[PDB]
Amino acid sequence: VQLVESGGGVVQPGTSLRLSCAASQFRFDGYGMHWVRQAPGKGLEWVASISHDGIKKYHAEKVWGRFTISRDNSKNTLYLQMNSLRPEDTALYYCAKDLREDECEEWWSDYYDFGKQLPCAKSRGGLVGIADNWGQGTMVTVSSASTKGPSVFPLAPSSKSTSGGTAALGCLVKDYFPEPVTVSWNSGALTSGVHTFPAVLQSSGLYSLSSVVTVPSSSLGTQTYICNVNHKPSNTKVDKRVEPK
Amino acid sequence: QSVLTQPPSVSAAPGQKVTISCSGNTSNIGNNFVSWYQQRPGRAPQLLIYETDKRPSGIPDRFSASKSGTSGTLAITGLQTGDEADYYCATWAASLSSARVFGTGTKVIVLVQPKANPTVTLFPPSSEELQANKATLVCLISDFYPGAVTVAWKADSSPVKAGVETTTPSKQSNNKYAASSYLSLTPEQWKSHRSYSCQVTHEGSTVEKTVAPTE
Ligand SMILES: *[C@@H]1O[C@H](CO)[C@@H](O[C@@H]2O[C@H](CO)[C@@H](O[C@@H]3O[C@H](CO)[C@@H](O)[C@H](O)[C@@H]3O)[C@H](O)[C@H]2NC(C)=O)[C@H](O)[C@H]1NC(C)=O
Repeated sequence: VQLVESGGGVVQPGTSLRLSCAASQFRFDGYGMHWVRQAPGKGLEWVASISHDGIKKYHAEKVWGRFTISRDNSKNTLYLQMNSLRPEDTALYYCAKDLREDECEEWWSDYYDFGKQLPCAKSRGGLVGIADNWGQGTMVTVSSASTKGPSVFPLAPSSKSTSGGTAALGCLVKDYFPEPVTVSWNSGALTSGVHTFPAVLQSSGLYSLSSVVTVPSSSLGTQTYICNVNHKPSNTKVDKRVEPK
Repeated sequence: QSVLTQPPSVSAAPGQKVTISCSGNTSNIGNNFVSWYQQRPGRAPQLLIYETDKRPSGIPDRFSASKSGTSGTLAITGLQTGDEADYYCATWAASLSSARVFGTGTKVIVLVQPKANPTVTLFPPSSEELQANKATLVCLISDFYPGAVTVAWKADSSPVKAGVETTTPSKQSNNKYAASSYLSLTPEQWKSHRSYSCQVTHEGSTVEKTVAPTE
């Protein structure tokens, strides 16, 4: 069994987009199908379901009136029409096969050539809501964003980021698109005690990450600390001074 | 827009047993079959259990499940490192939208290293960001094992739901884990409270950091 989703991409709020899913290696028109989505780092969520024949349709409350599932059994294709897209529709969209076949219960055969079965006379089986095969999914990112280099804000060392002895300071790399950025300190001369965290995709559809470094609190008056931020998609390189308080 | 509640994480040593609960309501689990899905890191889900206790052909008898009243339970015995994954329960019925739901998901961790307690660092909004009419609190969590934390935010002593964005834990170079949580506030919200706190729970122990507009 093989399911291959397509149609995803970056799209602005309020627009429309149609996802597709192509089925292979099973009898597509004998099985119901599902769409399931997963926002980045979050849980699975039902989106829509459709009977093997395309007649019965079911949609999740969050998408009522905006999304419509459909299928074309002459093309082994499942569709999801997504209108009036919202930032909270950002997610990986999975296509999934339903378990229960519209299984033939009575069929005749070519009398002499009885390896050839004739069109099914009677069948039964509808949607049971068990997703037995899943595609790898297609990503849909809803955001107003165009290629954008980051804003950088200092995370200043204070009495509340000191324990000792040691002080913590950092920079907040805010509102860039797309991934990735790289961060260094003092043009690469400071590497001990540095930690750069993976980004979060914000509901605004822009990324943010932070980088923090632990240093002697005695040094805060003598040593300059500068965080260097590279964003290749926008060809920007920025340096930000981080000083107390 | 209902949910089946699951524990955020469970863990055990190799060869041991874990259970994962799935708590719902009469409308979903109470009247319907429960199914379970396994999702390995970076992969698509795979069906584990259907019709409450039935295994598809490839699934070993180390996995079993049941239900009682409005709650379902998955059990994994002889736990092995390959079982590390997120596990989701689910119900689906044609009758009502509220019977079509997935659980919140449970990460199963197989413990192959000693526990390590997180370092937590909390930063307030910078003056520069506030001059731009925005405010972000930054809670950074590093050097912990196993790789699961929950983060809660408080304004004074009141829980804050809106504005929180938290990353999934990611393995560091030393094979421990890191994560971060961001609370987006307006300047007014930041300045109008006596303090904000980030509360990090790791293996049932909660540690807390606090920052205040008046430094
Ligand atoms: C399981 O589902 C049932 C309903 O399917 C839930 O029971 C009902 O919960 C709602 C809240 O979403 C209650 O409605 C509220 O009632 C109060 C009191 O009259 C009213 O002030 C609100 O305007 C709102 O309408 C409802 O009373 C309550 N009971 C029934 C019989 O529907 C239940 O909370 C769910 N969870 C469980 C049982 O754990």
